[PDB]
Amino acid sequence: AQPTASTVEGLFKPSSAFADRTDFSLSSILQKSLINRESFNQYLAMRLAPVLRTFYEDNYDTDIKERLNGFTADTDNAFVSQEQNLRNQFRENYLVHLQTDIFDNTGGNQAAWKLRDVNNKIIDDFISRIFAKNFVEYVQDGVGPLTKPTKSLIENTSNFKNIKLQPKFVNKNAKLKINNDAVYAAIQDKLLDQFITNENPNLVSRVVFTNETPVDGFDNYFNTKVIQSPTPSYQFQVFNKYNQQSGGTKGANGFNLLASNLKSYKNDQSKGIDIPNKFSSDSGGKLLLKASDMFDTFDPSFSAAFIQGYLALQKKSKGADSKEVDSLIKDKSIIENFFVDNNTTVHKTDLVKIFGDKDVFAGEYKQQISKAVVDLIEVKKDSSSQPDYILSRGKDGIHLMAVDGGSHYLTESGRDVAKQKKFLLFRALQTKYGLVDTDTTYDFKLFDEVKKYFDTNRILFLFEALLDLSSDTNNKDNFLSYPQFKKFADSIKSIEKDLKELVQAHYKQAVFNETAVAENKVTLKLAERNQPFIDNERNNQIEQNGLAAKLPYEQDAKTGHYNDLGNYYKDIIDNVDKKGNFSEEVVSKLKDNKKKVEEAAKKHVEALKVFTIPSPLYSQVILVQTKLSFTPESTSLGLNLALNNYLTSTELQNSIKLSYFQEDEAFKKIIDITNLTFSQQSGGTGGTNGNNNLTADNWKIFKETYLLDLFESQAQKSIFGHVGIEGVLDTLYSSLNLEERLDSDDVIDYLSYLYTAHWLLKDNLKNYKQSLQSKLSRTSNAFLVWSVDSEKNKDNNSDITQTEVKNPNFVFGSSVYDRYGFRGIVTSSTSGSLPEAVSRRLFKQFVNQTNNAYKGALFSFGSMDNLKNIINGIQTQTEFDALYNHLTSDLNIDVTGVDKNKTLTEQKTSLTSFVDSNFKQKDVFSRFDGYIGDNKVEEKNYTSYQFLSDGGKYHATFVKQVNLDDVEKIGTDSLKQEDSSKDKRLNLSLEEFLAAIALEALDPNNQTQAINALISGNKKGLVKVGDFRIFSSISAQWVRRF
Repeated sequence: AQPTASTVEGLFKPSSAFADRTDFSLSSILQKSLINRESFNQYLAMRLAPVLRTFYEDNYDTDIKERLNGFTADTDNAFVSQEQNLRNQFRENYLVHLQTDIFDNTGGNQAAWKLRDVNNKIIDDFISRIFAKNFVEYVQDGVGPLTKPTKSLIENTSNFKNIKLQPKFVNKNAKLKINNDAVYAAIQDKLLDQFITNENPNLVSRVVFTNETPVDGFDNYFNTKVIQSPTPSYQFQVFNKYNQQSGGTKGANGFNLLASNLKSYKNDQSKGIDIPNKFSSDSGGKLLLKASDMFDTFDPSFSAAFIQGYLALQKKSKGADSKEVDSLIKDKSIIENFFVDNNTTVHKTDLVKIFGDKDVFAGEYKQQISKAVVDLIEVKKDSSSQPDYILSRGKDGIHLMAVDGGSHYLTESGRDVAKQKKFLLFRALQTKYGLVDTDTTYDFKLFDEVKKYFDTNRILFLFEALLDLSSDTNNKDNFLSYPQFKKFADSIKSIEKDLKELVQAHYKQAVFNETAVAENKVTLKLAERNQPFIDNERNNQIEQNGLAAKLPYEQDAKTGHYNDLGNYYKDIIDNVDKKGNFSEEVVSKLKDNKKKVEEAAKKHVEALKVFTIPSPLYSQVILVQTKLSFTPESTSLGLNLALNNYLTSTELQNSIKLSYFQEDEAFKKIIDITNLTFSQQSGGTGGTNGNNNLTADNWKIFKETYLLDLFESQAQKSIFGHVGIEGVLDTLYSSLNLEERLDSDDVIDYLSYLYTAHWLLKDNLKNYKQSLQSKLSRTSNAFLVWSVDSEKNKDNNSDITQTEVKNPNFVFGSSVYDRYGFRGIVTSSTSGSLPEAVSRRLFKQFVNQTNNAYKGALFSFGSMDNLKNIINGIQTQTEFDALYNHLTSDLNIDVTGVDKNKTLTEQKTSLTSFVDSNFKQKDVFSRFDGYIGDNKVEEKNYTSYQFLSDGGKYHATFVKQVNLDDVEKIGTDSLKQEDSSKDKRLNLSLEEFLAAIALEALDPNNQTQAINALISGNKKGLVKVGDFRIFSSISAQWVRRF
């Protein structure tokens, strides 16, 4: 089957270089690919599974020996099937697509496919068999591990040292068929420790008393006249009071059976805390609150309360009240514990002051709630002791939680990961032999949890575990010293000097990435939980809150981060740092490790001596190769796979777009693209001369406008802190880690906006003039509007349009507890951002029926003869219809003698005659620069301005008039700092003009035009690409084939 010539001519032609820039060379593209997490893991698979091939090779078991032969046979059969189906599908040109859509993604060779699928099969099998057995044991000396250790033997802190995750019949000095378990128990105890290290997986024994529908009746608690038809939930939380007659063990009865003897559920020998299942409404028991999905799989009020207990052990918990076990309110309902004293810290929801002079509660709630209200309190055995039990109410009722072993492996110095691993191994041993108490059930499988967390990094984590295994030369009891695994442990030894410098950094940064991702969920989900209690206050439904209480956790005004809740993850990044506020520490140690990955990847690619192999027949990729590696073929294919992932990735596309910015010398004079810092600092480097004459602060306002446009699109706007907005904006900017991520969408969009802002600023605003001309019109007034919403209407003459509206629409939380308004040049056709009230007052009700009220109405024409030159310019009937309606229904100018029945000539003739005979010079053509509301006044006379009124709300609006008589007048002298040149920029100041230009730059049409200018205005032309994976990845608007 000779392939047809059409596809052969039409297929991509591989070249010597991937692209034609100084950052797209082999030594740079391979380094960047090895820094890409997904690409790096695709490489590590091919550099890690050759290590695990040796274990299958020297293994005693006949089955494991035959696994390699079976994998090769299955690979041959799969190749036969692939060839058969490709032939039956493509016929004439099947070989071309066999090399194109299969081999290129695989390594570019027939044997490349077999070295991919076999090398993945063996690593998958080795991954499965690590966790195929349970090895948590209490090891006795001279008889081996006891088949069933006794309860009193293992439930001791001093006896934790004997729970070491060791196999049963493994002898170092013997060739045992099942000696391979000595491998897994060594790797598992490594992987498990990673699980103990990164996830910080504390166990919590918790009891939840679900929300109770009150048989007493909600009217007793929450009156219907204010709260109609309550439903059992957090906001209306009620439990039937404790009665001794009914023989119940849940609700207040369960809380009485529980809190009376609360001190007796901590097994002080084991330091663990075990609370009975029957005392909880659900199945009850213990849950694993690891760092990753504890704010995902469970309620935020639950996970955050567990964190509060976590730091309560470590004397780091803040904001919560403390009361002893004996002080618990068990006779009354449970909620009475939370009505804490108000007289004079602890963050208490004083609902008496919150609801003001409105009756929201009734009966016992009204009498109690005076007395503040909280959500979480700390209950402890003794006044001198530290809080071991935490009581908090969430979505599904009130939970009493206690971390078990917290006094053991969590102290003021931080988390003790060795003790934590020992304690969780003790719990896993408890579950292994059914040695738990009869009144509790262990829904706790540590091996399943470590397997599920480790399976995310199925390649990096296993490789790092092996490296740390071979990094411990002082421990002679590992499987490395077993003569059965002498060469296998040598294979792990042949990968330290080569890759470990890179893999340690990659692991230490990926774990930090996951830790930052998980700790972002803290401030994300706490805000999500607090969202309805802000919605209620927004909708004037504050009374719906009822029993809603603010959590004790403090937030950062300057950062928008929960510091104490971040300590739970700081106790992770302080552990992965030693391997080999949390916000500041992680932001420092992510860049200090990203530079380490840069260095390690560059050294690894250097030491590999990478050269480009010529591509095979019908190939469309630029493959690479190496020879300075322990297994040259697998390392070459690993680099091939890492490249196949990076070239198709959006990181390389954003790198190409980054290079297009690199080329533009005009833009690079004002920015430092790699540094993402505005250039020229502050001085005379190019200052002052034409061609975008402005400072570097003059670009900070463009950046701030971009940040505000991004902030307005945020799903939640309180995850970034609060007061004003100049701080929240830089916090949002930091949150993007743009300088740490130069090959992201978040940076190409930022730079696209920045060159949109410059492409309106260059050539003496040659494109800003065009945008304004195509936006403005002569028959419609245009304004620069500073419109603020005043919920209250009016020397006590402070301007309210220049006073910052902190927390507008309650966007930075709630106020009661814990020159602005600019819209740019807004016209009638584009008045979406303006409120309908002010937009109608400007572009449809300029001169209301209630003098200077006509000033600026026909300023859209600017001069006397201008509207005369436009009225006779009408050719058709509808053209005059629009003008007449605008002059009457919009510009409210009285018309005399006009007739609809007139012909085309007389139609315009009557209007021209009446315009001339009515305006034979009321400052109608003057420029209106002042306040518009219920009345109209100038800027100077703010003492006589009536705010616009609409639907009970008020608006304060400043408008500066803009016509085409100043759109054309912006030119070379438009960016000068001088005040006398303000007429050269729409009679604006420089800052106002640049803010308007930035708002114009946010236009998608402006950005598209400026980006096409960037690509077309390239000194070297469009970037060429020699690899198809770089051509298909990014659109032809940026890259061209050779």
